[PDB]
Parts: sequence; C-alpha cells; structure tokens
Amino acid sequence: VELREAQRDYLDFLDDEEDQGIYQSKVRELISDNQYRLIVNVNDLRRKNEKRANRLLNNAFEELVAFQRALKDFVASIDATYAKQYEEFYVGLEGSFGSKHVSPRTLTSCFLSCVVCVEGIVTKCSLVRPKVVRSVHYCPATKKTIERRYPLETEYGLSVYKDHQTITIQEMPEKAPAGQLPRSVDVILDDDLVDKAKPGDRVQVVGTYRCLPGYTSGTFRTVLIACNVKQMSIAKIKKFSKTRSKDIFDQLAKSLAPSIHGHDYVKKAILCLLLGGVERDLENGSHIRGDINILLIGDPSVAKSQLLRYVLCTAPRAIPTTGRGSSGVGLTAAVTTDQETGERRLEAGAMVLADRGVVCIDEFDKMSDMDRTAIHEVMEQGRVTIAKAGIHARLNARCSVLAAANPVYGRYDQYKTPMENIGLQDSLLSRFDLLFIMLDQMDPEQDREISDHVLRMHRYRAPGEQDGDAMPLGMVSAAFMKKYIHVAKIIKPVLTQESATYIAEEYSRLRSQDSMSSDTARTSPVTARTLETLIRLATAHAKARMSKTVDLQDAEEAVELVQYAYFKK
Amino acid sequence: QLYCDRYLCDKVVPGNRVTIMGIYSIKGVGIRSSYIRVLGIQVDTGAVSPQEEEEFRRLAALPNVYEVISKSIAPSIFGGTDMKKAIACLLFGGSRKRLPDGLTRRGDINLLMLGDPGTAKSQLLKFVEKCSPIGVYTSGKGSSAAGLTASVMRDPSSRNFIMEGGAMVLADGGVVCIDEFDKMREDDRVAIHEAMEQQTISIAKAGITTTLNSRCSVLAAANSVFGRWDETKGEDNIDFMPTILSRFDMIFIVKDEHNEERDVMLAKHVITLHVSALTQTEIDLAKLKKFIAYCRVKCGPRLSAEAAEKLKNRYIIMRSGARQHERDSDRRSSIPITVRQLEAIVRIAEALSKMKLQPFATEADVEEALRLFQVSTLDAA
Amino acid sequence: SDQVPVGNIPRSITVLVEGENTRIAQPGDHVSVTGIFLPILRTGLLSETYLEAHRIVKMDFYEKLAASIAPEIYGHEDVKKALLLLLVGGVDQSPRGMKIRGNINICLMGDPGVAKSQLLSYIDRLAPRSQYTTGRGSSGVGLTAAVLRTLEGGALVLADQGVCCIDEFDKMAEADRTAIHEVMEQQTISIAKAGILTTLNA
DNA sequence: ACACACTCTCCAATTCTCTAA
DNA sequence: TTAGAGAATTGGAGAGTGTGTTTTTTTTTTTT
Ligand SMILES: Nc1ncnc2c1ncn2[C@@H]1O[C@H](COP(=O)(O)OP(=O)(O)NP(=O)(O)O)[C@@H](O)[C@H]1O
Ligand SMILES: Nc1ncnc2c1ncn2[C@@H]1O[C@H](COP(=O)(O)OP(=O)(O)NP(=O)(O)O)[C@@H](O)[C@H]1O
Ligand SMILES: [Mg+2]
Ligand SMILES: [Mg+2]
Repeated sequence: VELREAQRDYLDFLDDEEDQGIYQSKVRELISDNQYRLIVNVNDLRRKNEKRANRLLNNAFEELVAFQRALKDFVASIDATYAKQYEEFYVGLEGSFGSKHVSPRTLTSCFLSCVVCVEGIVTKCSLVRPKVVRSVHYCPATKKTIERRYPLETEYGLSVYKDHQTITIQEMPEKAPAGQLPRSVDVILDDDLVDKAKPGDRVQVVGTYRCLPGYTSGTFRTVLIACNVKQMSIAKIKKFSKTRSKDIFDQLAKSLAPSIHGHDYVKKAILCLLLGGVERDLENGSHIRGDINILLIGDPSVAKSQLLRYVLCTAPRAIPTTGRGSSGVGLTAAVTTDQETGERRLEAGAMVLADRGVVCIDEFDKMSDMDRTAIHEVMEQGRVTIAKAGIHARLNARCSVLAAANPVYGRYDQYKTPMENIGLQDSLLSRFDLLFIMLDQMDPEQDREISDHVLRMHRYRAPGEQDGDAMPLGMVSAAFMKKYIHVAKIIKPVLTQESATYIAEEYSRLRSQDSMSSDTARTSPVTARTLETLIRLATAHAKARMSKTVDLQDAEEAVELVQYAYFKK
Repeated sequence: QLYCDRYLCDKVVPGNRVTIMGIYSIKGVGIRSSYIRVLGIQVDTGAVSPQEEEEFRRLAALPNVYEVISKSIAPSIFGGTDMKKAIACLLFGGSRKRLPDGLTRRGDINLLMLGDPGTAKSQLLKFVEKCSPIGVYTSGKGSSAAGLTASVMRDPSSRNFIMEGGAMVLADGGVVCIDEFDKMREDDRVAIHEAMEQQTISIAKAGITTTLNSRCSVLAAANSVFGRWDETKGEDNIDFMPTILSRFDMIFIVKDEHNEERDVMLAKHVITLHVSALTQTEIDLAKLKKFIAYCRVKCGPRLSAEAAEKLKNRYIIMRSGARQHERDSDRRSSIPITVRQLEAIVRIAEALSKMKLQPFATEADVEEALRLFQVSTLDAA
Repeated sequence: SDQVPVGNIPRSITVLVEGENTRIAQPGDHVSVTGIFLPILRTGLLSETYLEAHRIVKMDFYEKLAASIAPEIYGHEDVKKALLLLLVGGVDQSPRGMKIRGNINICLMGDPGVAKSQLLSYIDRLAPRSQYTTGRGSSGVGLTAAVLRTLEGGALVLADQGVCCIDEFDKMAEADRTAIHEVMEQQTISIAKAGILTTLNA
C-alpha cells in the first residue's frame, strides 16, 4: 500500500515554506482567486525527488490521484472552510517531458497509461453540455433523502453537474511523410477546460492516453483525456520610436521581405495593410470601414506569388486561398452533421476564420463569378448573411483581402488601355483600395543587379549545417518587426485641422485634374472612396510613428502613394 | 482481405507489389466471408548494406560516369543522346533550399517534348516511369482537374466529408508523366499552376480548409497544332499560353529527318532488335534505381563563386538577344526568357554535380548545363 | 451578433412558455427572460437543457417636409418631393373591380459611385415600416419567402404595410424579375412548402 | 424500460364414492 | 328417497424466463 507514502511525499513537496515557499505562495493565490486547479512544473518535482518524478510520467493515473489528495489536504490545512466549497481539486503539468513529447502520427499503442504531450492544429469542436456526477432526491412528507454517484423526487439544487466537450487535433501538414495525408486524434475537455481552443488554433495538449470499451470485438477506440491545454502564436520600442532621426516608416518598408528585390511602393502599401486604419461610428447608426484591400496584376515571373507567401508568414491570423481550388460554400460556411450529438449545425469557412485578420487570394482571375458574388458582401460590409440548417444569421467576417491575378492574353499588351488588359468587372474593381500593375521590363542595367542578387541567394548555407548536406523531406530583424507592429496596432491616432484641410484642398485639386484627364490615362474614377482611402493611409502612417495626431507628413505620404498608383503609365 | 499485426504495421502502402505469406480462413443462410492472417511480408520492389555503399562510391569515383548513365537510359531506342542526357538530369534533380527569411526554392526540374509523330516520345515516358524510384503515368485526354490534384467527397460510411489524393499527391517526391499533354482542356491545365511552382496544393471546400504537399517533377509530350511541325507557319505550331510555357525548365522540339545513312542504320537496328528477342535469352535498371535513391538522399551541392560569376555574365547576353528578337519582329514570342530560366540552369548544374557526389559545382558543370539549355529552349525560341 | 467573440458562430436556447405568459413574444423581437434552467427527461449521462420562463419583458407644411428629407445632400429639390409623395401614397379607387391602385413606385438610375446611396439609406432610415435588399442574390434569404428544417422571411414579405427598396436592380435574375412582376400586378406571392401551393401577402 | 412467446407451477373446482338425515 | 362428507382427478390463475428494439462535390449527355 505504498501509495499512502506516495501521497505523503507529495504533501511534503507541496509544503515548501521551509525552502523559499514558491508553491505555498501559488496555492495562496489559487485560494484568493476562488479557483480549484493548480499547475505544477515537472522540473521542480524532478529536482526534489527523482524517483517520484520518473515514476509519475510512466504511471499517470495511480500517481496523479495521490497528488490530488495531497493538494486537497494541504488547502484544507490552510483553510477548511474554503476546502469545503468544492468537491475535489485538480492539478495540471508543465515543463519538459523528454521522451513523452509526441505527435498524432508517432503516438502508438505502447504509450497507453503514460503522461503524453501532443501538439498539432485544432480542426473541430462539439457543443458544451452538462454531465452528472452526483444525483439527489427528497421527500417533503417525511424529511427523507437519498443519493447516488457516477417515494422521493429529484433535487436539482442538491444534485451537481459538470461541463463536457470534445475536440480533434491534426498533425502539422508541413511535417507529413512523403505521399501521405495527415493523421489526427480526439481530445476530451472537461470542467474548467471547455472552449479554451477553437478551429485553426495551434495547441499543445498534456494528458493521459487511454482506451474506451466497445459480445465484444476485442477492439477499442483511443482518446486523450486532457490534463492541461496551451496555446502559441517595452524599453527597446520606446527608445527606438523616440529617436526621430529618420522617417521610421521608410526604414520598416525597405526592410520588408528581404529576399525580394525592387517594388518599393508595393512594399509600402503592404505595410499599410498590415498596420490597418481605424473604425469610426456615426450618431445615425452608420460606420466607416477600417480595413484595407489590395490587388496586384502583372506578367509571369515578377514575384507576385512570393509576396503573398511572405505576408502569410509574417502576420497574425492569416489564411491562404487559390481561385481554382475553392468554392463559395467553402469561403463562407457549410452545414455539418455532428456525430457526437447527432445534430445539424454550421461550420466556419475561410473568410469567417480570417475575422480580424488577413486573407490571401492567389490566382484571383480563375474564379467563377458565382464565388465573386459571395466575396462582394464580405468586402463591402464585413458581415456574411446565411439562411441554412434552421438558422438565419449575420456572421462576423471582418478581414483585409490581398489578391493577385494575371492579365488577359497572359502577357500584358502595351497597345491596349488598362481597362482592356484587366479582365475583371468595373463594379468589382471599385471595391479595392489600391490596384498595382507590374511588368517585366527587360533592361540589362536592371537585369545585372537582379541576376546578381538571385545568384547570391542560391549559394547560401545555414550555419548549423555542414559542407555537403541535403535536407530531409520531413536592416531590421524579423523579431523586432513583429513586436513593433504588434504594439503599433493599439495607438488609435486622430485627425488634425491642418491634415483635414490639406486632404480636402488636395482632393479638390485632384478632382479637377481628373476632370481634365481621360480614361486613356487612368485605371478608375476618383470619388468619395478616394477620400476614405486617403484618410485610412494617413491614419496608418501616423500609427507607424505612434504620433497621436495625424500630421501633414502622413497626409503628404498618403497622397503621393495614391497618386503613383492611379496616375502613372 | 488481409489482417496485419504488431511489427508488421505501416510497412506498406497502396499501389505496391508485394508477396504475402499467411493462414487462410473464414471470418441466403449459408454465406460467410473469408480473409488471410499475414505472417510475413516481402516487397517485390530497404537500407543499403556496406558493400552496396562501396559499389556506389566506386561508381561515383570513376571518371566518365556521365556517359555510362546516359547509355543506361532507354537503351533500345536509337539515337537521341542529348535527350537522354536531359532525362538523366531530371531524375537526379537539383537541391531544395530554405532561405533565412523563411521562403523556399523548389529544386526539382520540369521537361517538355514537342513535335512530329512516330519519333518515340511515348516510349521514353514509359521507360522513365519504371526507372524512377517513385513514378506515375497518366493521359491528358483521360483525366480531370479534381483527379490530378485532389478531391473532396462524402464518406461511404458515417455522413462526413473526407479528402482524397490525386496523381500529383501520390507521386510526391517522384516523377509524374503526362502523356497526350496537348489534349487537355484549358480549365484543367490551369489547375496545376500552384503544384508545378509552389509544390503545395491549397483546398477550401465543403467546410474544410487545408494545404497538402506535392514535391514532384513533370515530364510531358505533345504534337504541333498541325499534327506534325510545319516550318512554313512558324510560331503558330504552338498554342500553349505563356503562363505555362514559362514553368518548364527545358523545352525540346523533335523533327523527323529523311537522311539515307541514318535510315539504313535505324532500319538495321530495328530489325535486329526484333530478331534478337530469342537470341538474347553498363548499369542495369535495378542497379540504377538504387543508385539514384542513394545519391538523392545523401548529397546536396552549391555553386562555386566563379561559376556564379560566369553564369551571371551569360544571362545578360541571353536576355538582350531575346529582347532584340521581339523588338525586330512584328509579333511577341511564345517562349519567354525570365528569372525562371536563370534558376533552371542552376538546378541543372547542381544535378550534374550530384552524379559525382561532389559538394560544389564548377565552371565545367556550368558549361555543360548551359550547353543543354542552349540546345533545347533556344532552338524552341 | 455583436456579443459573439471574434471568429465564432452564434448559439441558441429553447424557452418553454406556459399559462398567462403565452402570446407575449414575437419572431425577430428583442426580449429579456427570467426563468429556471433545467435538464430534459429521457423518455448516456449527457443531457440537453432548456429555460423555464417565469416572466418575459420586451426591449408651409409641404416645403418644410420636403426640405426635411435628406438635408445632408445638396440640390435634388424635386426628387425629395417625389420621395415624400412615395411615402404619402395615393388612393385605391376600387370602382366595382375596375381597380386603380394608389401605391407610388419609382426607380433611380445612378452613375458609378454617385450620391444615391446616401438618399436611399436616408429614406430607409426615415420610413416607419420598410426593408432593404440587393439584386445580386447573396448567400442569405431571397426577395421572396423561403423554407427551413416552417416557412419564413423574404424582403417582399417583411415590408407589407410600407415600402421595400431594391439595390443594384440591374443584376437581378429572371426569378427576381418574375417575382417583382407578380408583386406589381397582384401584391402577393407564392412559395411551395412541400409541393402545396401556399400563398402569402406582399 | 417496455411488449410477445413460451414454459411451468400450485391451488382448488368437479366428480366418484361412502355415509346419515 | 334425498342430501352431506372424504378422497381422487383435473383446469386454469398466476408467476417466471428469454428475447427484441434537405445540402455538398463530381461525372456525363445535350441543350444553348
Ligand atoms: N525581384 C525578384 N527577387 C527575387 N526573386 C525574384 C524576383 N523576380 C522574380 N523572382 C523569381 O521569380 C520566381 C517566380 O515567382 P512568382 O511569384 O511565381 O512570379 P509571379 O509574378 O507570381 N509569376 P506567375 O505565378 O507565373 O504569375 C521565383 O522563384 C523568384 O525567385
Ligand atoms: N528510334 C527508335 N527506336 C525504336 N523504335 C522506334 C524509334 N522511333 C520510333 N520507334 C517506334 O515508333 C513506334 C511508335 O512509338 P511512339 O512512342 O508512340 O512514338 P511517338 O513519337 O510517341 N508517336 P506519336 O504517339 O504518334 O506521337 C513504336 O513502334 C516504336 O518502336
Ligand atoms: Mg507566382
Ligand atoms: Mg506516342
């Protein structure tokens, strides 16, 4: 009956006030926040008692129950009244697990009853619903009662229930072996862990791998009973922004996507898309769109696809899509039959999952127009209306669209106007904020530096790799860039009278010039949407400075950008 | 029906040819099903033994290995030595790279053959499918977009939607042979533009969104618009659009020729090939297959500095010439010269270096790489 | 919808009304409910729940009125009067079946990006009973009513004793054109629940 | 948890037989 | 001659056991 000594070990481990008192402090915090689970770091346990630590990982169940009882006794010794508020306490684990860190592919039947640490990408969820643990019945005519664990009438207030949910984890597709589809596993979430993860999240789950029963065919289904769930995704920024020696926005734009050479204005516009504008609301109930949309058109081999694959790696909550490989149902939402409950419910599509994020559409000119009808409502209003599976609803799909396409006839024709080369409808072309045209002008002076840069890139080898190796199948630093952009997304700067005056006067001047100009010399007409674009771009530039005001410099930069985009051949 | 247990799990995948040893047993009123309990598995076709490594090291060491390999490729087909050399480079491939800012470069090589009927195009495809460690052969006329890349369909059990892999997924890491290439529909050739360059397939259907891998080579065969090449009509023999012609590393034009000496030689070669079917009773196909797999997994080259300098200076001349030809002409050409061609020559230089297990490519290798590209794409342009 | 956290689908709850609380609530109406939350009786340990309701709580003159329409927009003086008379309406004459209807109907043709959106939305906001839709046939419910698994919805239906506004009319389909034609003639529509020829006010 | 089909048991109703009113 | 008590055979009232149970992607012909 050594488990009574094992519980005794855990209780004297938890009583660490004699040695710097970290865990007693954590338990005190748990009490103050009215909580009922604790998170223990396995490194500390391994340091204090090697035998107990190395036994815990290979006997998850029999050891964790002893640990839970030790915690219950310790909190009761601190405060019995608090200990009586909850039926039982729980403990979760963190740290380094060594050999027990696995994936949904490498996890096999020999891991049963070990503590395991699985990681992958979440693909689906069931709905939260209650489960019974103890039921009670009472008789008022006799003052009598009975109980059961898992005449008289049921006592819902003396009975007690707890929450239950199921989710599914999938292997990272980048790590799949050659020529095979990804594998997956089912995770069970219970009590205070429900709804801590949603589809598209990258998670790392700690739990115990276990069979479920099922005459018998001698065959079982295996599930991971979760024990903890984890997610993954100042002075430096202060002194850097305080310098004011140079236009910081130009330096950040120059440093964007170092592999790709040229295309200055495109990089500046993409940085404005990453920073975004700001929303505003009016007393009549109307509101102004804060997010930005961008379109790219051009010849073969001008790095259009690579810029999309870069933004997708350097922005939070970003999604890919290709014109030929996707459907309107897949873009918005699809009805699904739940196998846990049997019920019919909706499942999110690509543009819904990109809410408060970015969505990249490659090969945009190959979509059927019926899909573009779905994209129209999303890009204009940020909402999507659905009328299926007994639900009439207005879902949230607020996102910035970055899209790329190739011109009609494959190679752009100099002897035709922009509206002739571009294959899209004039209604749709009016929705994007900025439209860029890119061309492979075969100048030898430019080919010299381009070819040199490409060849420099192909001779590199990483410092952690040796002279002849080959990989298996399966300027500002990037880290600072991410942190600076992340802080800059809070500032919410405001207009100034001078910037407003400048924008108004300059817009009137631009309108007069456009009135003089002809469709043979412009991509699209200029209207109030131009003012909205100018305001968004000036706001974003002020945001990059972290200046609380929108200044004349921001407005001047914004108008120069749109001037280049609209009034160059 | 087969049952598999303990150490035999995940030893095979579908499409493989295998030999099985097991127990045979049972699982209208009188019907019962039956199946086999497996006790041993042998893949009719493993880690290389030390002896095998010594032989592969010897093959890599000996000095004229390039010609030896060239003669092993499709040995029955008369002539076409340059075409066989290009096929060798396709099988070995360049090298994959991941750059410091996280972007990728594809490494592997795409090849196209276009021209006259009766010139053994289909035979070469039929050989390369057997010579490669991983390979698949399909017809352009008999295939669909959802069949080439990937598909979505409802599970025959349960009620859920499930994913399925097409030809370009099954051949991940190997070669895909597309025969009758000029007889696909336009909207179906559009479907492989992501797979041929970015080597991944992006799907968004039925409430599921994922990205799949396809790291494979494309080898294709086609005719002129007019059935055989008509030199009086020039560029009109080709009607593929520029956005796909630019995704091939090399393009070959094959024309039939009526020289008497070659005809007599070829006739004798054909007749003795037929006659020697009974009488029959340099590297073999099996040996070459294992050698290719070994070289691909162990060796990854890079350019020497001077080799990159030489290639740079050549590329400027090449771009200038192409620009002047289009400027002089009243018409724009179908086969462009772009940065993709600069990368193409580098991939061939790495392949040539890989055959000899050498860590660096050299000016000799760049010279041969430029020669191969000079013949094919500049004859086509 | 505004209470839903980012990137999620909204949820629903069943409410049982009994006794003198019946007939208070209506479809599409905001309410606050007091009740008891309980599990459903069977006939597994996981069970559905509902809310037992105890209380339900719902959440000259011509020139002056013409000048009051869309003052944000410069000019368009008589267009505003036309919209005023659209809201006021004429008279159904009804001489023994030889009917002349009083409802005004008008159409606006706009150049690309012109100010009509502001005027349209002003009339939409102003009118005491009205609805809006767009001709592209979006993923939601259509101009006419629809069926789910009872009948529901439809912009032509939800505006009844009022005015309905159609946007980007030129992108309509033949189904939409025939529906508008039928409304213009008979001011009623038909949708088949399950092959039965049900019909509905418009 | 709630309905058919089947098997089986023990209690006491119906008749034989002997006896008294 | 008419009627009641003691012994033997048989029906059926009752219990126990075993078992069953609209909503999305892809192809093919012919209408445009
Ligand atoms: N300025 C450049 N810097 C770096 N790489 C470049 C540059 N220009 C072209 N490339 C190369 O161009 C190749 C193809 O890039 P890609 O993004 O597909 O071009 P694209 O404009 O999208 N052409 P396409 O996809 O056929 O329409 C890549 O392998 C790049 O290495
Ligand atoms: N050099 C050669 N050596 C041997 N057989 C040859 C040669 N050239 C052609 N053939 C024969 O040509 C016939 C057709 O072969 P095939 O591979 O279809 O050529 P192809 O170029 O693909 N013809 P096509 O499909 O009409 O374009 C076969 O019977 C081959 O044996
Ligand atoms: Mg591209
Ligand atoms: Mg052939």
